[PDB]
Amino acid sequence: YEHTAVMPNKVGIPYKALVERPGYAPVHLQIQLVNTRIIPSTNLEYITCK
Amino acid sequence: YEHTAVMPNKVGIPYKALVERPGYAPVHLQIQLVNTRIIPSTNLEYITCKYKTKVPSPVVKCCGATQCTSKPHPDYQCQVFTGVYPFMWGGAYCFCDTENTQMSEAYVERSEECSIDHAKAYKVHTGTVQAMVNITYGSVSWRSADVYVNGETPAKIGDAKLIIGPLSSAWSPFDNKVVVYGHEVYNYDFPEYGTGKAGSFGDLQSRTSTSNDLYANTNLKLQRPQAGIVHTPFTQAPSGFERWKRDKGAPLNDVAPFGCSIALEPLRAENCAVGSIPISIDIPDAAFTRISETPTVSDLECKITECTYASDFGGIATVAYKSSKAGNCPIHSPSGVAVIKENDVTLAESGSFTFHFSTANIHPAFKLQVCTSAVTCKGDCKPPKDHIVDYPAQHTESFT
Repeated sequence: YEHTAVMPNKVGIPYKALVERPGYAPVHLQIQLVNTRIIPSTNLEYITCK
Repeated sequence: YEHTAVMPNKVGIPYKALVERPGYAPVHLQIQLVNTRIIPSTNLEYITCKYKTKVPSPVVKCCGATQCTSKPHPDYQCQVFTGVYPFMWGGAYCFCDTENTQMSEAYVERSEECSIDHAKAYKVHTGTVQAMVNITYGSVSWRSADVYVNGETPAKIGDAKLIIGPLSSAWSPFDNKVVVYGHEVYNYDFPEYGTGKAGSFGDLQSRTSTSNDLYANTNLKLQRPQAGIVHTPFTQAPSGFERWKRDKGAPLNDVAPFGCSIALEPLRAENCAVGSIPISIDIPDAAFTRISETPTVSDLECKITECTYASDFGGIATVAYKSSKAGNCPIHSPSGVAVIKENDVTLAESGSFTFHFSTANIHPAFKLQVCTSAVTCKGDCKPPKDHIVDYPAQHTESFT
């Protein structure tokens, strides 16, 4: 029942998929990607200022 | 109504057949062959074990020879020796220098471990297989009785008389020749009593533990003690019981075919799931319900709702029960396609009650006999995802 699901990247809205496990009662999802904060890999190269 | 039934040999799962006696209400079975312990015919041929060169203390004649004799001890190796000067606590003690004679003698004897830690050979014949068959029968709901396989033995334990086998699957997982060790059983071509080459298995070969006589081909060869000192060089192969514990073969409860387990107990080979057993029962007629007392269920309808194409009882199906009276109704699929968890279903006046089952064909077109009312529960099933746990309830694979 490991519910794979392709899923649109969009933040503020749930994605209420449905678990179709053969044998027991299905269960809904409610997957709301409340945030997509990224944090790339970076390097402080130099501060500048006046 | 003596319900003959061919029946697959497989241990841990009921076989809920249905008694179709013409005239009275049918009754379900629940035949679970909880065990298939075998206990072939055998013979204790010889215990073996590792020797112990329990040396008798050598003679030392100081000036002249001491001829040895071949005493009847097992593998009584004895060899006279001269040319010693035996240092014993005061330097030497025998005042001669070549006439100093030393007679070494050593025989083989069962270890103390031979009584307890010992391999054990057997000539193994076929014997007669057994089972603690539970039937939670009908409305009887219980009997857990030990039975046989030979096809005329009843066992009137409970109320039902039941005749089993003979099974068609005569594979004794034991070979003809077997060695046995504590619990690990080896279907080994042990050489024989009386012959075993030294170092090889059965260098010591005692009939039993008590048996003072034995066969000890250990290649025990005494050598002369060194440089005029008292001791007994015994040059000998460490036992073929020493090896056979760390250069052995694997156990039959780890290499057998067709699904068996083993015990150093009556020498059974439990739970050997193979083939079928022609089983036949004589039910007590008192346990029957007459036909005019169970509800007639016809004008019904059956349909799957979520069929699981699987082993565990994942298949389900509502049934639009259309009864006449209200009560119980034993159920079964006379086709072996579908195996059902429920033997019996309770009924109000023409309600509906789902049951559980399991199948192997994508389109399960199996009849369902709801207490003398047949119905096709046609439909379609879904494969599962999660297959790593013990053995199935389906056991009905065929062309699909």
